[PDB]
Amino acid sequence: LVLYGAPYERAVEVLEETLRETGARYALLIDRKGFVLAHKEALWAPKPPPLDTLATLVAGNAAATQALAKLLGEARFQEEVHQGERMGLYVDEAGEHALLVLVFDETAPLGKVKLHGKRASEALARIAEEALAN
Amino acid sequence: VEPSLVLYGAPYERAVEVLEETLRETGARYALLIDRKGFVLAHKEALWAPKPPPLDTLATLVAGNAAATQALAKLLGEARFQEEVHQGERMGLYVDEAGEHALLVLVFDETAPLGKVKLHGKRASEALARIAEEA
Amino acid sequence: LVLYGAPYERAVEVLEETLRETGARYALLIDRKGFVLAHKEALWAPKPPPLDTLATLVAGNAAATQALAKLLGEARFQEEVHQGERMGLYVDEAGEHALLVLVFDETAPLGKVKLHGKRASEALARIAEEALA
Amino acid sequence: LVLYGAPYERAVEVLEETLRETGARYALLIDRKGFVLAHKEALWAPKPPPLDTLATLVAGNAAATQALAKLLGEARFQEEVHQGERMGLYVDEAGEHALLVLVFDETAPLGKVKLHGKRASEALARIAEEALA
Ligand SMILES: [Mg+2]
Repeated sequence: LVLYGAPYERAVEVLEETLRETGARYALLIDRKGFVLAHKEALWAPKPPPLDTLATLVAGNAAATQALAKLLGEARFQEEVHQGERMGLYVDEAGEHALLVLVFDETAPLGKVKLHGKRASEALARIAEEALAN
Repeated sequence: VEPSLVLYGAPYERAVEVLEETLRETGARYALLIDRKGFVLAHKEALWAPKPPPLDTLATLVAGNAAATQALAKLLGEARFQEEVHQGERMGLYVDEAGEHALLVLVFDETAPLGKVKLHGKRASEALARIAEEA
Repeated sequence: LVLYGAPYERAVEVLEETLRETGARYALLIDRKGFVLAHKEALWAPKPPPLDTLATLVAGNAAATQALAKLLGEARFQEEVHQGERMGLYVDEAGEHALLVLVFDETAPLGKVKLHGKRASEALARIAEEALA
Repeated sequence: LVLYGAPYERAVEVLEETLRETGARYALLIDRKGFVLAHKEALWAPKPPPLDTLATLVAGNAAATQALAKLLGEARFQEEVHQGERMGLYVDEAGEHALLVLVFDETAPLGKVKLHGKRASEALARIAEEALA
């Protein structure tokens, strides 16, 4: 899938809104292979690390954690949170073929990241679905 | 190859007590302390829970994951991720660093409130970090 | 860590010579988070796949294989070779913070890739440590 | 797949012979899921690391390197060699559903490890096929 035109504009709007609601630094919608479909960064945040690099590693992780998921009786993990000392990463499925990625620091309440991140992933899943079908 | 740590005597008992208490406080199914190499140092299961999946395999996979996510961590300016949560439709996994050479692992289902898992899971990892060192 | 001026030139020169002596297609010096410090491609070789993506994947692999390394009594693997039907990949540690990557096909003698690759990594390791000093 | 009866005995013989020919420490036939189908250790070698753990990590690696393989135009890497300061790991596809694993040290010439490792992988592939059939 490749987002362009109206669907792309709609996806970017959701990402922009998600950053405002969550307090996150960077938001991306990527396919499960690591291709960046859309991305937005908070004006207040510093330049992000290379986004294509981030996307590729997130996709790699999505494939890698399936062994753990299957051992627990799940096909795969739909939501994952990775927290460091200063930076955090939130990844949630945006439909069966895409992933919403949020990179955040201490100023983004985790509860808000998850609440609005989950809602954004559903909105993006719908946009991706329609872009794919007609 | 040997673990970065092995529990016996008092240290083991203190660790097991933390694991048992954590299961009660969180509602989780299984609790383990493993070294970053994948060896299980101590493990406890909730009395109500069914037989767990192979714990050695679980520990190995968690250890493999801990190594693998370091590329992402470095990209974000971190040495590594200290806390990680993986959520499926029903089953979830909570992993937190217990000192520099061990990891606390909690496997839970829908009957374990996530807020409780993280709250008591964090307390457990710190307690185990202290035990691991003195051990 | 980023290479500039002379240090960068010396790095590129080493990569160029390594391609010549090994017959490999692409040579890169990357860090553990997938950043490309320097790269060179053989003139005869086709356009390479996205180099930043290649570096990213190699970095991801470098992190992941440490679990296996430790089980075998090693902190990590210093040298790795991945071989497909036609394409191959050689990765060698260039110090503690960099990796030398050589992508090759059937026209590159593996013996030479490993022999000169190892030596090139040592040279690049010095250029790097001297670039941050 | 689960090896038993004659097929299992034949597989074990291949592993034992491979150890004799290579001087490797441990030899294993595992499925791509990480399950150990058969394994043998050199009598002169020290206790091996937990083999089930090793297999699980080798299988994980096999899945992880496919992205790199595909970027280079390969479906996956058929052969891989990881070398540390002293210990080495050789993994080769034994058919479409299994992997031959050899753990060796500086005393086992890599050339012979690869030659007999490849021979063994082909033999084990045929045995696994029959067993399943
Ligand atoms: Mg020379």
